[PDB]
Amino acid sequence: KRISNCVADYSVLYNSTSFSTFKCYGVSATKLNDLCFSNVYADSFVVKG
Amino acid sequence: KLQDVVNQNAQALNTLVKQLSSNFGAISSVLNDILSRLDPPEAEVQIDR
Ligand SMILES: *[C@@H]1O[C@H](CO)[C@@H](O)[C@H](O)[C@H]1NC(C)=O
Repeated sequence: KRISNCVADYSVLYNSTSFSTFKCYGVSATKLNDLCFSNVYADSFVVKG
Repeated sequence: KLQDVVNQNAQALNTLVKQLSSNFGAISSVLNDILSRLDPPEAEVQIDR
Protein backbone atom coordinates (compact mmCIF):
# COMPACT_ATOMS: atom_id res chain seq x y z
CA LYS A 1 0.00 0.00 0.00
CA ARG A 2 1.27 3.45 -0.93
CA ILE A 3 1.46 6.13 1.76
CA SER A 4 1.87 9.76 0.74
CA ASN A 5 1.47 13.40 1.77
CA CYS A 6 1.46 13.13 5.55
CA VAL A 7 3.55 13.30 8.72
CA ALA A 8 4.94 10.06 10.17
CA ASP A 9 6.02 10.11 13.82
CA TYR A 10 8.54 7.31 14.27
CA SER A 11 8.35 7.34 18.06
CA VAL A 12 4.62 6.61 18.26
CA LEU A 13 4.94 3.77 15.74
CA TYR A 14 7.97 2.42 17.58
CA ASN A 15 6.60 2.61 21.13
CA SER A 16 3.07 1.32 20.45
CA THR A 17 3.86 -2.22 21.64
CA SER A 18 6.88 -4.50 21.88
CA PHE A 19 7.07 -5.66 18.28
CA SER A 20 8.29 -9.25 18.28
CA THR A 21 10.39 -9.11 15.09
CA PHE A 22 11.28 -5.45 14.54
CA LYS A 23 14.28 -4.41 12.47
CA CYS A 24 14.97 -1.54 10.05
CA TYR A 25 17.54 -2.50 7.46
CA GLY A 26 18.84 0.27 5.21
CA VAL A 27 18.61 2.93 7.93
CA SER A 28 19.14 3.34 11.63
CA ALA A 29 15.64 3.03 13.04
CA THR A 30 15.66 6.03 15.36
CA LYS A 31 16.03 9.05 13.09
CA LEU A 32 12.87 8.48 11.02
CA ASN A 33 11.32 11.37 12.95
CA ASP A 34 13.71 13.81 11.27
CA LEU A 35 13.70 12.20 7.83
CA CYS A 36 11.51 12.81 4.79
CA PHE A 37 10.29 9.88 2.71
CA SER A 38 9.00 9.75 -0.86
CA ASN A 39 6.32 7.14 -1.58
CA VAL A 40 6.76 4.69 1.29
CA TYR A 41 5.08 1.30 0.91
CA ALA A 42 3.53 -0.95 3.55
CA ASP A 43 3.43 -4.71 2.97
CA SER A 44 0.69 -6.22 5.14
CA PHE A 45 0.34 -9.94 5.80
CA VAL A 46 0.36 -12.70 8.42
CA VAL A 47 3.09 -15.31 8.87
CA LYS A 48 4.01 -17.93 11.42
CA GLY A 49 7.00 -17.49 13.70
CA LYS B 1 53.29 21.30 -25.88
CA LEU B 2 52.79 24.32 -23.62
CA GLN B 3 49.05 23.76 -23.57
CA ASP B 4 49.77 20.06 -23.20
CA VAL B 5 51.02 20.51 -19.63
CA VAL B 6 47.96 22.46 -18.54
CA ASN B 7 45.73 19.98 -20.35
CA GLN B 8 47.38 17.08 -18.55
CA ASN B 9 46.95 18.62 -15.12
CA ALA B 10 43.41 19.41 -16.21
CA GLN B 11 42.60 15.75 -16.79
CA ALA B 12 44.40 14.97 -13.54
CA LEU B 13 42.24 17.29 -11.44
CA ASN B 14 39.11 16.31 -13.35
CA THR B 15 39.61 12.62 -12.62
CA LEU B 16 40.63 13.29 -9.03
CA VAL B 17 37.46 15.21 -8.26
CA LYS B 18 35.24 13.06 -10.45
CA GLN B 19 35.99 9.68 -8.96
CA LEU B 20 34.72 10.66 -5.51
CA SER B 21 31.16 10.66 -6.85
CA SER B 22 31.27 6.88 -6.88
CA ASN B 23 30.38 4.24 -4.33
CA PHE B 24 33.08 1.64 -3.76
CA GLY B 25 30.85 -1.22 -2.75
CA ALA B 26 28.92 1.37 -0.81
CA ILE B 27 25.17 1.90 -0.62
CA SER B 28 25.90 5.50 -1.60
CA SER B 29 28.87 7.55 -2.75
CA VAL B 30 28.24 10.44 -0.35
CA LEU B 31 29.53 10.12 3.19
CA ASN B 32 27.27 12.47 5.12
CA ASP B 33 24.24 10.42 4.17
CA ILE B 34 25.84 7.15 5.24
CA LEU B 35 26.71 8.86 8.51
CA SER B 36 23.16 10.21 8.72
CA ARG B 37 21.43 7.10 7.35
CA LEU B 38 23.09 4.49 9.59
CA ASP B 39 24.71 4.22 13.01
CA PRO B 40 28.50 3.94 13.50
CA PRO B 41 28.60 0.15 14.17
CA GLU B 42 28.02 -0.61 10.48
CA ALA B 43 28.50 2.89 9.09
CA GLU B 44 32.17 2.28 9.80
CA VAL B 45 31.90 -0.90 7.73
CA GLN B 46 30.99 1.24 4.73
CA ILE B 47 33.13 4.31 5.31
CA ASP B 48 36.21 2.12 5.59
CA ARG B 49 35.66 0.93 2.04
C1 LIG C 1 -3.08 0.63 18.19
O1 LIG C 1 -2.63 1.98 18.26
C2 LIG C 1 -2.15 2.34 19.57
C3 LIG C 1 -1.77 3.80 19.49
O2 LIG C 1 -0.36 3.96 19.37
C4 LIG C 1 -0.99 1.44 19.99
O3 LIG C 1 -0.63 1.74 21.33
C5 LIG C 1 -1.37 -0.03 19.86
O4 LIG C 1 -0.22 -0.84 20.09
C6 LIG C 1 -1.92 -0.31 18.48
N1 LIG C 1 -2.33 -1.70 18.35
C7 LIG C 1 -1.73 -2.57 17.53
C8 LIG C 1 -0.58 -2.04 16.73
O5 LIG C 1 -2.09 -3.74 17.45
